[PDB]
Amino acid sequence: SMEMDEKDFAADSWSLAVDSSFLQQHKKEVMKQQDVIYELIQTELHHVRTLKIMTRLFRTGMLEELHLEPGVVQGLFPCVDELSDIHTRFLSQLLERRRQALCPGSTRNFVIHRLGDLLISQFSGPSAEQMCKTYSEFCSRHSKALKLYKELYARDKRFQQFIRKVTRPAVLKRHGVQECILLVTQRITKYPLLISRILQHSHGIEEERQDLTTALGLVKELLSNVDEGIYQLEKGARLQEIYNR
Amino acid sequence: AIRKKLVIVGDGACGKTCLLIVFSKDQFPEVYVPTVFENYVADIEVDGKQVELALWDTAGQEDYDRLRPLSYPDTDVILMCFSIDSPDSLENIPEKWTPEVKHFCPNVPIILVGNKKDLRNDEHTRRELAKMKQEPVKPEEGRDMANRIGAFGYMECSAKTKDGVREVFEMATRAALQA
Repeated sequence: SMEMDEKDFAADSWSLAVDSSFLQQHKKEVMKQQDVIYELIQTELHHVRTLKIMTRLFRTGMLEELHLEPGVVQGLFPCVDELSDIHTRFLSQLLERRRQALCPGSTRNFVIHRLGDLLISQFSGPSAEQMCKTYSEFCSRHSKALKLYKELYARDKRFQQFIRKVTRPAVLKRHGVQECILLVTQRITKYPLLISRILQHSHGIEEERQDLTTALGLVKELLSNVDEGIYQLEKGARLQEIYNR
Repeated sequence: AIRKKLVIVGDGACGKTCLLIVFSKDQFPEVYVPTVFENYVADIEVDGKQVELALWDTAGQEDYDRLRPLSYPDTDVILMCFSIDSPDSLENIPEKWTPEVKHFCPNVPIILVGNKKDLRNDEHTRRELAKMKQEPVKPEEGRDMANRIGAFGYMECSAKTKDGVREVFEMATRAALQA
């Protein structure tokens, strides 16, 4: 993450991020809504950071430092550029909605009133089709990636040294290779939880309640489609084992 | 410090996410309780042994039978959770959660955890359950379920008060270390 955004989302809640004199101007129900929206954006920032660890620290480091066989790095990090593009774009839209909502003279005091429309856009049309295609592919390659990682770590000294080197810093404690893969697979199933709780605190404007209801249904449609489109790939699986599925 | 992996499973109502949050902060949040849990690596020393225990939630995956099993690879210990305020959450343990965990995590120890133990003697809880001809889960009902499902053990805790939470994770660490 970049420092501006890290600082903007350093606090444990929206109510602790904003100035206390600003907080005091709002009703409790608005504070509750804003706290959950803040969690959505904060966790999206962290998800994009997970993807940057995967692309920049691991994938690109392996290509630059190690002599792995063709196709190995793609097998460890399936679809990571596509995933980075999807979520970096989504993050950009969330952060621009925040920035537009800032009070003049402030870099921290805002209220987001119109999130539902942004979520409808993300989870419909071409962007939703791309999310579905990319997660169906990634999640079907998940087992294969973990098994390839374990094999290389156990057998290739320079690979082991590389991993131990770049994962030594304390700030990588939660973000080894396998941990990053599972964080990414689990991201998509976080969205209904977050959206439903935003919706619980968004009844004051009926247009907003309606838009978040529509968004929640689109997100669940995406997840159902991804779930039905997964079949785990296995290195060395024979045709007979597949057609006897 | 050796690395081990913990996964928590159970119904949405079981309080799994809250349990992970409270353990990882050593604190019930005073201002905002998070909706979601990403992951965490806890430094635990149990019986003189140092472990890095990676923590994972399955919240949000309960409806998605092909996504959810992606959480299970290389698990060292399972927390299988129900809420003491929800007999329904206990009834779902033996024939929904247990066969899935035994399939994807063979020979992995299971600790059955009764969450929300503070609500066993809560008057609101008792009134609400009585209307469905129910009452809070009794300790013997918890133990008997754990026995039946082949659990490593049975434990209770309260994320709200923090009572019992440390002990659950220390025991999970011990279970993960067993050969």
